[PDB]
Amino acid sequence: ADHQITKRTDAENMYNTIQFLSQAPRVAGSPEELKAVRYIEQQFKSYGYHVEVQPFQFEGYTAPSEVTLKIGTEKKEGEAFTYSPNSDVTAELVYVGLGTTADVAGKDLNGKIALIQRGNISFADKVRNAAKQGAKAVIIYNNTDGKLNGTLGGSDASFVAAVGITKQEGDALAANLRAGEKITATVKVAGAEVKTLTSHNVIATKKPDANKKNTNDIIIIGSHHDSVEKAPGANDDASGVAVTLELARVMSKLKTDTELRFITFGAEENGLIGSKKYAASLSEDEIKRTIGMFQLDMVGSKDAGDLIMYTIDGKKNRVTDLGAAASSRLSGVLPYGQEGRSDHESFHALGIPAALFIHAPVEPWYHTPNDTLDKISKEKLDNVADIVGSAVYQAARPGELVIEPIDYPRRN
Ligand SMILES: [Zn+2]
Ligand SMILES: [Zn+2]
Ligand SMILES: [Zn+2]
Ligand SMILES: [Zn+2]
Ligand SMILES: [Zn+2]
Ligand SMILES: [Zn+2]
Repeated sequence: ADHQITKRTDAENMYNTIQFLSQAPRVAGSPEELKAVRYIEQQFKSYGYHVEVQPFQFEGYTAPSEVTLKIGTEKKEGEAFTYSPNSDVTAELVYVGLGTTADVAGKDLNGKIALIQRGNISFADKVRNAAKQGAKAVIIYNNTDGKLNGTLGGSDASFVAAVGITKQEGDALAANLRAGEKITATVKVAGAEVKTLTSHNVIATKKPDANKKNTNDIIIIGSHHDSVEKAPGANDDASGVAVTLELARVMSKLKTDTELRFITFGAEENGLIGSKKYAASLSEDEIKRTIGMFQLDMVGSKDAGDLIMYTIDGKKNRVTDLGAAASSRLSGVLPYGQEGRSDHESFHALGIPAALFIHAPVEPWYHTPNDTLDKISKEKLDNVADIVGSAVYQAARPGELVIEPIDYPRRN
C-alpha cells in the first residue's frame, strides 16, 4: 500500500512550492500572507479540490520605533515584548522576584518600575501582576545569555510598557537592590501600535469515494502559511505547506474511504490563531469523527536533525501509532516526544488525536532571515511526504483500518 504514496511523492513539486512562497516573509495578516493564501488555494484547485477560505480577525502588533532603557544615567540594551504599551516614565526601580501575585503584593510599586526575573509564569502575568500594583513599567531579565525576546501573548490595556534584558545585566541590578541600593530607571517605549488584521485558513477537502467501504472517519493534515517578521520562512513553514499540497495531489489519484482535510493555517506564529479559529468551527460530530490530525511544521531543512513526532501530553495516540507504523516500513524507528508550539495543539485541545512532525533539533536558521530556500533538502521533504502520506493512507485506503503492534521510544 505504501507504494501508492512513495511512487508519487514529487520532491520537485514541493521544492517549487517553497521557492514561490519564500521569496519574502509572510507575516500574518499582511499582503504577502494573502498572496500565499491565493497561491495555496489555486494549487489545491489544480489538483481538483473544492477549496474554502476561512477569514478571521486578530490584533496585530507593530514593534516600537524607540526602545530607550536607562539605569540612572547609563543606557542599557533592552527589547520591548510584543504587545507592549508605550511609556515615558522615570522612577525608582523595585525588585519583585518572579512577579507573582504575592511577590508584588507586599511591595510598594505605585508609580514605580518593576524589575522582574524570568521564571515559570508567563511574561503576561508578570506585567499584569505588577501593573495591578501601580507599576508604570516593567523590566524583565533573562535566565540565559543573549537578548530576551518574548511576547505578552496578545493585546491587553491592563498592561504597561515591558522590556526585556539579558541575565547578566539583570542579576546585577537585582543584587544591588537586594544589597539595599536605591536605583532609578527610565523606560520609554514609542512607536508601538496595535491594529486589527485579517488572516485566513485554506481548507481543501476530499470526500470519501470508495462506496460501500466508506467510513465516516476524518483525518486532517495541516501546516501554517505565515512566517515571522524578516524570515522568508522556507522551512518554517513553507516546507509543511509544500508537503501538505503534494500529499493532497497524491491522494487525488487514489480512492479513499476516509474524508481528508488538507489545511494551511494563518497566523500560527501569533499564537496559533488560525488553527484555533478552524477548530472552533467544528461540530461535535466532526470532532468525534476526526481520528487524527497530522501537523507538518519544519520538515525540509538539510541543517535540522532526525524526524520526530511530538504530542502535547507526551503520550502516544493514533497519529503517532500510524506515523511509527509507516516509518517502520519505510525508514526505521520514528521516536515521539512532548511538545506543543504548533497547530496540533489546537486539535489536541478538542480531544482529537494529534501530532507534530518535525526535524529536531531544529536548524540554527529558525526564525531568522537565513530561513531560506538554499537550506532545503528535497530528500528530506520526500521522506516526510512518504512517511506522513503512508501513515494517512494506512487509514484512508479502502478497507478496515488495522494498526499492527510495534514499539517506538519516547525521546526528549
Ligand atoms: Zn520517497
Ligand atoms: Zn517521492
Ligand atoms: Zn479575506
Ligand atoms: Zn512553524
Ligand atoms: Zn515559527
Ligand atoms: Zn541523500
